[PDB]
Amino acid sequence: TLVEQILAEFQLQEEDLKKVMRRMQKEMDRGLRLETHEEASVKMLPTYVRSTPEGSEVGDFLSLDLGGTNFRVMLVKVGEGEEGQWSVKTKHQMYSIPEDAMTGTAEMLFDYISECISDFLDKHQMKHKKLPLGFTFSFPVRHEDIDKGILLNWTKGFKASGAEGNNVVGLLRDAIKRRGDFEMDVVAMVNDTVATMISCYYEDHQCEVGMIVGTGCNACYMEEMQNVELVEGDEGRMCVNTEWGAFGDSGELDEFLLEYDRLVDESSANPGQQLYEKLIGGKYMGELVRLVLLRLVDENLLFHGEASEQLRTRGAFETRFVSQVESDTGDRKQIYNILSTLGLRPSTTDCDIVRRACESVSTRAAHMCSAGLAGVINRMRESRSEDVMRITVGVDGSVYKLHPSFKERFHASVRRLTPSCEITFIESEEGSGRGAALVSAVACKKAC
Ligand SMILES: Cc1csc(Nc2ncccc2OCc2ccccc2)n1
Ligand SMILES: OC[C@H]1O[C@H](O)[C@H](O)[C@@H](O)[C@@H]1O
Repeated sequence: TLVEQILAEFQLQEEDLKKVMRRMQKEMDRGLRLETHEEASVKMLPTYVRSTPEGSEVGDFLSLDLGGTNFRVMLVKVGEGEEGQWSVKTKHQMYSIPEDAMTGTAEMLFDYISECISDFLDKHQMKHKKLPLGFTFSFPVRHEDIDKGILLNWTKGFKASGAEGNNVVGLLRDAIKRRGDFEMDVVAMVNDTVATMISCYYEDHQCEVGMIVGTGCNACYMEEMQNVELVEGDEGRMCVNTEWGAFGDSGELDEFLLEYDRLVDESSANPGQQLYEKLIGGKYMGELVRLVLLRLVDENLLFHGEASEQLRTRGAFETRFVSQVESDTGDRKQIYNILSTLGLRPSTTDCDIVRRACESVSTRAAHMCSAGLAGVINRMRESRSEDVMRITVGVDGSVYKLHPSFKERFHASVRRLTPSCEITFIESEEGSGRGAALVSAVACKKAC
């Protein structure tokens, strides 16, 4: 119980989740009104992807995806069926992000990006062509239009100087020119939440919410145009990027933050920001575990009180270990190897404690996240003359997909919070690429 006392600190009662759900809703409304949208912590950014688009433009599209740990380029083909349009990656390539590209300037960053875009073009002989280009850019962006928007501020640990405040699309072009090598008509720029949602629409027309639970955590949904005061118009709906990871940046989660959350924040690339996200995102889950474990050793309750050289370095405990650890079948071999690589020699109980620590952190994350999704869905519910509102959520992200239990804990908790709601979850198969192309294919029947 001495360990169960420390770990019990991560528990959240149904009432605590509802409070969180109700609070996220209050912030979503604030970010949407002209009078508070400026100091609102949940930005609720208009994305410009609209309810009923004019018509697609079949053909091959080039799609970029920047925001993960691996910048990606891919060719996707858009066609047309009864449903709507279809899409499919046909060629793809991943490129590791250098240290010199992350510390320098956005200039150098997009230059490196420019290269990868060309290297991809060589290998697949197509540099001579100029196709529409969809840009899935995973950061908060204030759009002026589907193909224009400024970077409000990096998240998840990106530093590139002189990037904030400027046009992302522009900078992308300002680099394609410093090449001449090729030409690309950068038609659309979208958030990964949105791309994921869009990619599932053609499969399920009821899909009006996109959610990402990976290195970061965020969501997007279809809002009634008249509620999007920041954008002229009251007819139809517009997708809105909630950027809910910034939830709590105004002190809305202070009564729930633990000493570990404070430490993780104090040592992050963006102290004081993306707090809600730092409770769920895989960029932090492992680190949350490392801090929990370390406390356990300093209270002489784990590893005899001796922490490895690696167990004491930041980021040493990767989020993928949390997953693996929670997959151990009971024979502890998985848990033992993980810790062994970390320079520890755990006992049977040491392994069961580490196991319990992970379940506590990932379970908190699954529940906290469930509060946000419920917040989004209940808000949408408050605009629908139906008994049972059926809605589909397009989802993507390592944590949500690869963590052995997150998915179930999360679903159960979301359903408890959403009465009269029939939620359906679909996982996106290549949601970014296919998502950008599908959007670009609609903005293209306007710019081409
Ligand atoms: C301005 C703009 C660019 S792309 C788009 N709309 C759509 N693009 C792709 C697929 C579907 C689109 O709208 C239909 C829709 C989307 C989400 C939820 C319901 C319907 N609008
Ligand atoms: O990639 C998942 C999410 O990570 C962070 O929250 C980014 O700010 C957000 O834009 C993105 O959608």
